[PDB]
Formats: sequence, C-alpha cells, structure tokens
Amino acid sequence: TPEEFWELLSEGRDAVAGLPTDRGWDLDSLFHPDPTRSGTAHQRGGGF
Amino acid sequence: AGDSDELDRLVASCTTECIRAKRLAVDYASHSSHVETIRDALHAELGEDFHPLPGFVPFFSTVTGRWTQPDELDAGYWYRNLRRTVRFADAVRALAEQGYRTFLEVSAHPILTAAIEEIGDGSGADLSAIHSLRRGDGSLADFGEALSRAFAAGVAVDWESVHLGTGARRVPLPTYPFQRERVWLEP
Amino acid sequence: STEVDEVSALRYRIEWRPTGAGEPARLDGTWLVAKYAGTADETSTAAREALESAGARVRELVVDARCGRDELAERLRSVGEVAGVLSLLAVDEAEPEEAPLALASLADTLSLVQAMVSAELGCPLWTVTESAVATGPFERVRNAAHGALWGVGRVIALENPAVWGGLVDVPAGSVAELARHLAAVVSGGAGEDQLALRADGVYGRRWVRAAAPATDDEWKPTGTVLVTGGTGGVGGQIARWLARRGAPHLLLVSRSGPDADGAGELVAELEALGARTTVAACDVTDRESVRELLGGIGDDVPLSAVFHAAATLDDGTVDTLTGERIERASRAKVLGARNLHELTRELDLTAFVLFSSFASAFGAPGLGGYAPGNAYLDGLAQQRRSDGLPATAVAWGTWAGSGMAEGPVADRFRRHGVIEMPPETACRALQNALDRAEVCPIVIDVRWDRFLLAYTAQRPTRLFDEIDDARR
Repeated sequence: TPEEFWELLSEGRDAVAGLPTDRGWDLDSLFHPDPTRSGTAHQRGGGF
Repeated sequence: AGDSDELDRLVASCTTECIRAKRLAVDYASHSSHVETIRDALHAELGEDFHPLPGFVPFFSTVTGRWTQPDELDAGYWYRNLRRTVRFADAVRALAEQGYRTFLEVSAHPILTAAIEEIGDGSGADLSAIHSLRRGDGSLADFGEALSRAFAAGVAVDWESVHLGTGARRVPLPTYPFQRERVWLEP
Repeated sequence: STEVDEVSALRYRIEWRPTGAGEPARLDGTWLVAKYAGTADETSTAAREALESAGARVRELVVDARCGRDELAERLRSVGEVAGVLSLLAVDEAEPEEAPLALASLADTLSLVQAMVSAELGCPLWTVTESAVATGPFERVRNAAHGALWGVGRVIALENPAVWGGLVDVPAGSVAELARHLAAVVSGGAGEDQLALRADGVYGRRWVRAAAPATDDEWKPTGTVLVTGGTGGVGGQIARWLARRGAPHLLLVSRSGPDADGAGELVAELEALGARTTVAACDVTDRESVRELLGGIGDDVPLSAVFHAAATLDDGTVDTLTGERIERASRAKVLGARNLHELTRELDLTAFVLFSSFASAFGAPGLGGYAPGNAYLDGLAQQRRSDGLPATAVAWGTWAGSGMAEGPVADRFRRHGVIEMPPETACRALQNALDRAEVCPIVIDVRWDRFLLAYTAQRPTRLFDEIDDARR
C-alpha cells in the first residue's frame, strides 16, 4: 500500500534482499564463476 | 413436492444416499399437482378487453424443460405453473450451456440448489443464491439498527441517500484483504 | 534421454522456501538464553525483549568450551521447569583455525543437549545462528563451520523430539529479525525444525526435486585428479569412473595409501581403464602436508579435479557426542577440505567436488558425529562456489561396496530407508551434477513411502513437504 511505501522511504530502508524462491526458480544454474556461462545471472539479489 | 408427513420420508430416503436433501414448512408449492382439485379460481377472473395493449422485455417461460416458448397466454397458465413440473434439469442444462451463469435467487428457500449441484457436476459456474429482506431502517435515527441487517441480506440500499448530508468526508481505509493461495505455473 | 531419468530422481537439492513465522503463543515458566560471557552481546537483549513479552522470563546460562556434560543440567534443575532454551552461544563467533569442528559453539550445543537429556527437563532447544546456512545462492554463508551445528541439530531432531526444537538462522550482524520473529518462531505450532530469518521474511528448509534436462555442457577430467582417500571405497569408484571417462592423471591420496587393503588392485584397475595413475601415503589434515603434496604434483599437468573423499567414522551417538569428539572423528573431512580449499584459491579448478553424505541432508541416528563434516562440506561448497571457484557438495547415500559409508547405521537405514546406490548410475549422477556446476546436489535413492515412516513419525516436519511424492 502507498502508506507502507512511505514507511519504507521515510526510514531509508532498501528493498534489495535476494532472489525469490516461491517461483520454483532453479537458482543453481542461475550463477557460475564464469561470467559468460549461458544460463547464469550476475546480480546476487534485488528487491523482489 | 410432497404433502405433510411425506417430506420426512422424502428427506429420510435422500440422506441415506449422501446427496442434497432439504424440506420446507411452506403450505403451498408450485409445479407439482395440488391445483388439480381447484378449477374455479384459475379460469374465472379474466375479462380482458378486446383492445390492444403494449408490452415489455421478453421472458423465458420455463414450464416444459428448455421451453423456447416465451410465455403461455392460455387460461391454464397458472395451472401448469402450479401443477406441471418445470422439468428444471433440461432448463438448467440449457441455462448453463449458454450464458445464463448466475442464479439470482429471490427467496430464502430455493428449489434449484439441486440444479446448482447438477451444474457444478457439469459446465457452468457462478450459480448465485441471493436472500430476502432482513428488516430495514427504523427511520433516519433508528436508521442503522435493522438496515445493517437489510444490507447484509443481499438487498443493496442507497448509501448516497444515507449520507446525503451529515458532515461526512472521505477517509483512507484498508482495502479488500485478498485471501492468498499459491497459483504458479512452471515451464 | 531416458536413462538420465534415473539420475533426475537421484540428484536433489536443498531449497529454502518461505514458510510461516509460527503461531505466537504466550509462553510460561522461563526461556533461558544460553550463550557465552566473554563479550557483551546486543543479540541477547534483542532476543530477550520479545521473550519476557512472550509470557515467560529470561535467565542467562553461561557455558564455556567443554565445561562438562553435566553443569548445565543442574543449572537448569536449579532454575526449575523450563519451556525452552535459546542457544545464543553461536552468535557472531569466528571459526577457530585449528579445526572447523573444534568450533566451541558445536561443543557447547552438544553439551547443552546432553545436559537437558540428563536433567529430565524436556523442553525444546532453539539454536540461534548468524547466516550459518545459506537461504539460497543469492546470499552468502559467513562460516561453513557453523553449518556443522545445523547438521548435528538435524540429527538431534531424530534422537530427542521433546528436548530438540530446531535452529533459527538470522542475518549476520543484524538483530532485528530476532526481535521480529523469535517469539512466534519458538512457540510456533507450524513445526519447522529449520528456521532462516531474513529481511524478506522467514524461510524453512525444504526438499525439492532437481530437474535434469540433460544440459549439453560436459565436464571432462582433463588434468590431474586429487582423490583424497582414493583407497577408501567412496573415492575408489569415483576414481574408477574418472579412469573410464578418460582422466589423464590420478592422484589417489590417503594416510594408508599403498598400505591399504585393495590399493594395488585399485591402482591396476585405474591403470587399465586410464593411465599414469598414482597412489600416495600422505596426510591430509596437516596444512603443510597438503601444500608439499601439491608442490610435488608435476608441473607437466595442472591440478583442477580435487575430489575430496576421505572420511573417518566410528560412532555418531549423541550421548557421547562432544565438539572435540566430532573434531578428531571427522578431521580428515573438515580440516582436509579446508586445507585443499585454502591451497586452491590460486588454482583454476574445473571441479572441487566435496563428497558428503545424507547425514547432513536429513537427520541420521548414529551419524551425529559424521553429519557435521558433511554439513561443513556443504557450507564450504556454498562459500567456494559463491566465489570464482566451482564447487559441488554431493551428499551421497549408502555407497555400494565402499568403506566408511557401510557400517551399522548403513544397514539400519537400509531397513528403514535409503539403500546403496548403483555406482553405474551414481557416476552418471555426478557427471550430471558437474554438467550444471550444481553447488550442493543431494544424490539419494530415498524411498519416501517407507523412509518417512520413521522420519516424520517422531517429529513431523515440512522439510519433505515440497517433494510431490513425499506425500505418500
């Protein structure tokens, strides 16, 4: 709700926590030490 | 529809098969033979003049299953409405297979709940059940006591006439608490 | 593919789905915050402020390293009836570099569990940890040694259902999650034995299937393969499969080495299947020993296939389980893995598969001293794979024709759960896991219909409430 978003903004809270798990994401091919591996992402979170 | 001291058997033989079973206390009923012993009240109060009159929106006369007939202007119309069965299986099947998917009931003792379950077994949804009047305002001060129960009985009232003037203003409020269950599609 | 369908039902993963925070119930009696006293901790006050507000009171229970298996018992008898204890003795604690399993929190938790067993108290125990177990690959594990506490707690859940409550993980440094959740978490009727508090909510440990679409990526054993405890059965069949696949070099290393019962036959089989295979009698616990072992690796071939398989095990019964006991029981696992990882930061490893077991995957009676090592391997793979170093913590089940994996607990679990995997399909499962660069595969032949009859019976759990077939 907009009031909760203001509560988020007023106290300077960042929503970036991590990847979701409700969606059935593999999360294991989503990353690799090689940055150029197909199937892999780079960010290790984000407000979701 | 059965006589007195018969609905008891009609529900006793029904509850043993684990299906919808109800009985009402109403002394009269329609679409089942009771009017067979009265024939001097359905055909003696017509004196319609021989001059034209206008009409209104069409109606679907359900007295013979999915009857395409819009209305029966015969003198036995009330007779067949009170004696001849609606044959509601075919009627509700035709209602569900087309767009007629809300049973806006008007009484608190519906006789289509069996048809509701029948449609639930097949195609068709949103089969409604709207109740009757639960009192209403006492006045404008005694207003609220029983009009709160009239609103909470399926009878929507006019709330801009309620607060036409009372010094009331808009106030932010919590919205609809959407009851949440997981519905996810995976690739 | 059709044959890899068996592998798909073999490899599994541990995922932290967001569970409920628990039903908040007004507690009674007392709830002791068991911790240390060396440093003043704000986590204590953060936990307490929602504890006396939960209806009970709070009493400080100071415990030192190996204070005794009895002291906390008469302390809890002196305070009286207790409805539960919060183990804040594992908060913001650095890993002692002497040994990962010499972690003081593990010993203190084991001593507290046995004291409550011997004190006839019968109250659930909650162990608060700071990012001990990853909630997912997106975030990071601060200490793999703290995951040994999680593994031993999963084991303890199958020993004393009333005494054990579970673990509650919180972010490292932040104490707001404690204040926000602990009151409902400890008193929750949900039954979660694995709690992972985070900023986005609460997460519980779940067993979820691992899909195997047979990714085209293929892992090859090119380079030399360092198999710790290669003479040991687990590393034996792994080395045999590597030689079959075409591994250029093999470096099976164990303390027994050439003095092992079956070393010569295994070496001959490797030479027949592969080529230029080597066995050595070298200690893996000492850091300098592993350093000079890698220095002695010929410069003609780089090292990229360190396959840690060595594992010592005698017993895993909780009544004798203390921190130093696990330490000198599974040092060959934990210390050896730590030394190999510390020596392989500057090596371009294509595979650092840490061979763990199901003892950390789920509760395992008689593996309480073995589970912490596998949990440490899980955490170390988490930490390493997170960084520019591929890792794979496969939690193997009973290993066919393999020492250490076979034992009394092996046959016990064979009669109430998992059985020996065929090596002919376990090798393909490992190949598939390396194809995905899976961080922590769980390759088991678990029979949910019969295994869960002894797992969820004494302690109902939602750990297996994500597998579709686990409902049966």
